[PDB]
Amino acid sequence: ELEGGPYSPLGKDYRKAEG
Amino acid sequence: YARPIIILGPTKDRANDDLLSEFPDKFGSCVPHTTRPKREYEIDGRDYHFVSSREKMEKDIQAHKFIEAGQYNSHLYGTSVQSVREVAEQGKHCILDVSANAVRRLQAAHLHPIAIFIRPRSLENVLEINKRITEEQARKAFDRATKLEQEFTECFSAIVEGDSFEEIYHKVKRVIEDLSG
Repeated sequence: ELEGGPYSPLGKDYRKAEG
Repeated sequence: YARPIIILGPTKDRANDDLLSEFPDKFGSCVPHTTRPKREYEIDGRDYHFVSSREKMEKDIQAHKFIEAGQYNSHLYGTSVQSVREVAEQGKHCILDVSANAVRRLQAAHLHPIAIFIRPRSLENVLEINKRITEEQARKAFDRATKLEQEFTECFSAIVEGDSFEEIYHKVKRVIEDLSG
């Protein structure tokens, strides 16, 4: 339930979350 | 003291990157919070502020300590008013990728964000301004932009448009300095 990026609350893990 | 920045609409990610790459002294990002376990070489207060209790987080949440927060991989993540605050206190514009929701929550903290909306003129116009995507990616982006505007128009500090990203980027920079004072 989160789609975000480096400057999101996802921080470092934004990338892993794009799969 | 420096007002945080929330850029919304198509190409906001490139805008976000370029401002950082071009004016690193004037712009930066805050440290987010997470419940999930500190990894091997990871650092508390650099990579994240790690919170041990999934409840302590939820306690901090409803207390309004976070401008946005949410769930990933059955762990929690959030951007604290505080982490943002320390960026701003430093004389740096804090680059935010957040829902327009966070803007209200941000205003409420007497943090006065500059919320800029990049407005696509049409579908074609999205394709002029972002040359790395397909028609179909562009349709989706043009639609996200229409809801966004339909919903949050009044939360905007400014609305920018252009026939190229160059032109948009220029307006974005203009707006920021102008509203910075």
